[PDB]
Amino acid sequence: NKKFLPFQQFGRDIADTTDAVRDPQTLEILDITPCSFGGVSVITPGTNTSNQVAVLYQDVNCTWRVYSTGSNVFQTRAGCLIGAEHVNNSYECDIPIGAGICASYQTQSIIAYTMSLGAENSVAYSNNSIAIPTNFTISVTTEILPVSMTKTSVDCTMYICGDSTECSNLLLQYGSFCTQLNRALTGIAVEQDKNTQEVFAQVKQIYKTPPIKDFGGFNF
Amino acid sequence: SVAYSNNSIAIPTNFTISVTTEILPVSMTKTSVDCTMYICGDSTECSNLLLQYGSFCTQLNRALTGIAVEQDKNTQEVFAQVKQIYKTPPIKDFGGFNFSQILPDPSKPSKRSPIEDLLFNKVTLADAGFIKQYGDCLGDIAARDLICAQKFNGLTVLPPLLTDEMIAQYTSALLAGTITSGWTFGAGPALQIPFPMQMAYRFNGIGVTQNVLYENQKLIANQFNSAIGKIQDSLSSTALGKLQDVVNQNAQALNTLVKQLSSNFGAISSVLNDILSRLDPPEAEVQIDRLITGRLQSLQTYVTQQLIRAAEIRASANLAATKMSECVLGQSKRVDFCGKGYH
Amino acid sequence: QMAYRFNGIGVTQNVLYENQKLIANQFNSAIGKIQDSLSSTALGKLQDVVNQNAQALNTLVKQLSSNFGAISSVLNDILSRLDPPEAEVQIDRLITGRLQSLQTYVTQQLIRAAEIRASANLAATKMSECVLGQSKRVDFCGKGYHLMSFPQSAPHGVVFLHVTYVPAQEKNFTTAPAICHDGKAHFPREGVFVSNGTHWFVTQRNFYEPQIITTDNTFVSGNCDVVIGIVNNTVYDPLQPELD
Ligand SMILES: *[C@@H]1O[C@H](CO)[C@@H](O[C@@H]2O[C@H](CO)[C@@H](O)[C@H](O)[C@H]2NC(C)=O)[C@H](O)[C@H]1NC(C)=O
Ligand SMILES: *[C@@H]1O[C@H](CO)[C@@H](O[C@@H]2O[C@H](CO)[C@@H](O)[C@H](O)[C@H]2NC(C)=O)[C@H](O)[C@H]1NC(C)=O
Ligand SMILES: *[C@@H]1O[C@H](CO)[C@@H](O[C@@H]2O[C@H](CO)[C@@H](O)[C@H](O)[C@H]2NC(C)=O)[C@H](O)[C@H]1NC(C)=O
Ligand SMILES: *[C@@H]1O[C@H](CO)[C@@H](O[C@@H]2O[C@H](CO)[C@@H](O)[C@H](O)[C@H]2NC(C)=O)[C@H](O)[C@H]1NC(C)=O
Ligand SMILES: *[C@@H]1O[C@H](CO)[C@@H](O[C@@H]2O[C@H](CO)[C@@H](O)[C@H](O)[C@H]2NC(C)=O)[C@H](O)[C@H]1NC(C)=O
Ligand SMILES: *[C@@H]1O[C@H](CO)[C@@H](O[C@@H]2O[C@H](CO)[C@@H](O)[C@H](O)[C@H]2NC(C)=O)[C@H](O)[C@H]1NC(C)=O
Ligand SMILES: *[C@@H]1O[C@H](CO)[C@@H](O[C@@H]2O[C@H](CO)[C@@H](O)[C@H](O)[C@H]2NC(C)=O)[C@H](O)[C@H]1NC(C)=O
Ligand SMILES: *[C@@H]1O[C@H](CO)[C@@H](O[C@@H]2O[C@H](CO)[C@@H](O)[C@H](O)[C@H]2NC(C)=O)[C@H](O)[C@H]1NC(C)=O
Ligand SMILES: *[C@@H]1O[C@H](CO)[C@@H](O)[C@H](O)[C@H]1NC(C)=O
Ligand SMILES: *[C@@H]1O[C@H](CO)[C@@H](O)[C@H](O)[C@H]1NC(C)=O
Ligand SMILES: *[C@@H]1O[C@H](CO)[C@@H](O)[C@H](O)[C@H]1NC(C)=O
Ligand SMILES: *[C@@H]1O[C@H](CO)[C@@H](O)[C@H](O)[C@H]1NC(C)=O
Repeated sequence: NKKFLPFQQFGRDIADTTDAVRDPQTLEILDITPCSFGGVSVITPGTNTSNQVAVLYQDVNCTWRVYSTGSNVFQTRAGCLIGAEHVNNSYECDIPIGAGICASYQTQSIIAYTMSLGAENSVAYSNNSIAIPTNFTISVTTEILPVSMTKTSVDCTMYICGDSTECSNLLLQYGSFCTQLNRALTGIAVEQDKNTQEVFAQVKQIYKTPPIKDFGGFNF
Repeated sequence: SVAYSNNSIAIPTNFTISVTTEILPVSMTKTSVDCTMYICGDSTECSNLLLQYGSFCTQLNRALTGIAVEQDKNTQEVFAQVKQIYKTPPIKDFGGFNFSQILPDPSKPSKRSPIEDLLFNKVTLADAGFIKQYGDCLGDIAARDLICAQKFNGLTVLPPLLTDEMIAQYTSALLAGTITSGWTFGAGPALQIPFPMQMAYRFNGIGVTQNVLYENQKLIANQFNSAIGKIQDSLSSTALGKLQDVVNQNAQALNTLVKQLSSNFGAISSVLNDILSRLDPPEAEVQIDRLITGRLQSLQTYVTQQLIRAAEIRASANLAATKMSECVLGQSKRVDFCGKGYH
Repeated sequence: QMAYRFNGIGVTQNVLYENQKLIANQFNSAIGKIQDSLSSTALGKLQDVVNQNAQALNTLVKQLSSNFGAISSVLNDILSRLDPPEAEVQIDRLITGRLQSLQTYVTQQLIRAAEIRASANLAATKMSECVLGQSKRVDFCGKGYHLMSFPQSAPHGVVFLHVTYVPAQEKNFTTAPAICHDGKAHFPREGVFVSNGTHWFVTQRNFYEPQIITTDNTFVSGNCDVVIGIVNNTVYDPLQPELD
């Protein structure tokens, strides 16, 4: 529907790509739209257990631009999932498809379902009722936190030029860059030691446990 | 000026129950980029010449996938503290306290509270859904709808794993647990307790005796209801800038990437079709390489800024999760951590 | 020390001084269970650091096969069959490409180092608040009421064994906010009013330990006309038997 002026032949968008073109014989305006469109994802349960896959087409509304149609076509808010069977149950998420849908390798085939948030529960609120425990449990849980990473150093001359003397001579125009890289790496390297010292060196007195292991029944 | 003296004190005779809002971003949009379609498009010669930067493109996609998984991890950490979906009883007798503005409304297609709906209607996203068909924008609609313009260049937005309905269910479960059991559901088996008694306990947490509430229950309930209504009105009147900024920055970055395709980068033209037509392969390779280098550097810049923004959002989400665990699942003694005053 | 930490979470020390054997057995069993839960299955958060660093170095090595727009990716093949004046262009292309690769690696390392520094600061705060003391922050040193923590050394990280208090075996009781005896409203000092159906008692919140309502257990404020859910009971004064 664009109306070109008589002196114009091509049309360009904000990316400078050609969008509208006038046919030089019929003098009608035509639009150019790319042929490729839409995202594609593959869901695999691991190649060491099965070869079967399911493909999720994120720009298709199945109610097509698909590689193959097969069977078990299921529509989700994240796209059209082909190669997986829909179930009405609800389990914990195993492979995240998206938009509340997850996938798993159950009974073999690939199945898709709506993830369950957890067991439904209700607390009996009353105006004059309270719940007070009569017993207790002492539980121990693990919490793992990284503290440091590997310290690395880089030599530009050896990485870029190797033993090439001509390249090494040509590299003298970029020495500030290597100074900067080595400075950053040295900062990282000293920061890791600072991290370890901060986390573990809170106390500077090495207390020792005595041979009297009588802790009242607690065994450490 | 404080009239200081060594034998004078000021002790209050009254109090105010105030409600304040605090906004914290938790996540950002998950994006992915197709190197071939962005740098080259449908150009076979450019696609063949791009095979010298495969490790770079794999690195970009790895970083973007890491960010995408990280966003889901942040949302799960913030909202999935409890794995039991508590429901509020039909007995709405909370001793005079009214939670109708923070409890779900069954008259809506979703199960959102009034205030939640008011918040949802005050933040404008860029993708009304995540299914934009090829036939939906075919023709002059392209290069006019920014989402279609981005998609034609390989810039895709991936949907969140947890939908808004599930997030609302999580929030409703948290609210029901708090108003039905106090802070006991965050440490073990949930134990029921009346809400007056819970508020008396939480008064005891700030150094004021429980008989004050047990004697001023009606006044405190009226003040709480009025404060909730005032919060609703102040939200309706005025903003969610911290949440709008995330979507604005993501959209601006994607549109900047789209617009950056008009740069020559030192070539004779910025369009591969004009380079390929009227130039023969060996001398069009120079221009194609220049364009490839420029566009790959642009993608690197976008990925780096996305990583920095993702780190900032991770900090915000960690703070939000800590604040949830310490103010919603319990009572905080930290000054100015869960509002101004005694929490 | 265990009795003190019990007092820190709102449970009196006599509970532990009476159940010491049970608590000791439970703690030993919990340590044995974490032994097995670690032996059988993972330390992914710590393996990820070494995996990412190794992958970054490996991909830096692998990116030496990129032409970067040159006719070959090996400086020896460029320098042989090309004289300096026209080999300088290819060498410059390769230098620019490899410099960009190094800069990208440095940027990713800086971002990862910032993330690891945040983790290390969190670990330092966690140690200072859970190992060197007892934290009242909810869900900071584990799920439940925090008792203590034990740090363990791990490759490129720290591992905490959080000892927590998790209540169990709850029971139903009837409650009331106040008891008024002689026209005066009595409220509990450090407990809650409960009833097994016929008699009224005051007990601590985290453990069922009923006691008789006396003048030491409660305090007086007002009459029987202000509070809403008041119920009637006798409050035993431990002075009449002492004068009788
Ligand atoms: C795929 O397309 C169908 C229609 O072709 C969509 O179904 C419609 O959804 C709207 C949303 O409000 C309803 O008002 C219509 O009544 C629906 N029509 C039918 C026939 O069901 C469907 O929503 C699309 N898929 C997605 C993920 O949006
Ligand atoms: C305290 O007693 C109440 C009943 O007076 C319990 O609440 C009921 O629990 C049953 C469990 O089978 C449910 O079927 C009812 O729907 C609940 N509602 C009622 C009638 O209150 C409550 O569970 C008891 N407390 C505890 C901790 O179990
Ligand atoms: C509190 O729980 C503990 C264990 O969780 C109970 O101890 C058990 O009691 C049974 C009953 O005789 C014994 O058979 C077990 O051997 C005990 N376990 C241990 C580890 O000693 C305890 O009885 C419970 N207390 C109450 C009041 O119910
Ligand atoms: C403290 O308890 C630990 C529990 O692990 C004891 O260590 C071993 O426990 C197993 C299980 O009962 C026994 O079969 C082993 O024989 C124990 N080790 C040894 C060397 O005997 C540990 O022995 C206990 N310490 C004390 C002083 O009783
Ligand atoms: C809690 O507040 C809501 C309003 O925020 C109350 O709902 C209104 O109640 C009034 C008085 O009966 C009616 O005139 C309105 O039609 C109700 N609708 C609205 C505006 O929500 C609700 O009644 C309050 N809770 C209780 C227990 O009274
Ligand atoms: C403490 O403050 C509250 C509110 O700030 C006072 O309650 C108000 O009292 C006036 C006059 O009696 C009423 O018009 C208002 O409606 C009341 N407010 C509410 C929310 O109901 C209360 O009187 C003050 N008490 C003292 C001792 O000063
Ligand atoms: C509730 O607890 C009271 C505790 O006083 C029980 O009353 C006593 O019960 C014992 C035996 O159960 C008797 O020997 C006492 O004479 C009773 N009175 C007193 C003052 O101790 C009462 O039986 C309990 N009720 C229920 C239903 O368990
Ligand atoms: C709780 O006890 C009080 C006093 O023991 C009761 O107060 C009575 O109130 C009525 C009418 O208000 C008077 O006619 C009586 O004379 C009062 N009692 C006394 C001893 O003076 C109150 O009714 C009791 N509450 C319940 C629920 O039984
Ligand atoms: C995966 O397959 C490999 C080789 O087939 C095998 O060695 C490995 O044990 C498998 N993994 C599992 C979890 O079975
Ligand atoms: C699932 O439940 C729906 C309810 O509408 C029903 O139509 C359908 O037959 C059931 N089976 C599956 C797995 O879809
Ligand atoms: C529960 O309801 C009863 C009667 O409706 C009332 O007397 C009592 O005060 C209510 N409970 C609370 C905590 O207000
Ligand atoms: C230490 O020994 C005494 C008696 O010898 C005992 O009563 C006490 O419980 C022991 N200490 C501990 C911690 O068990």
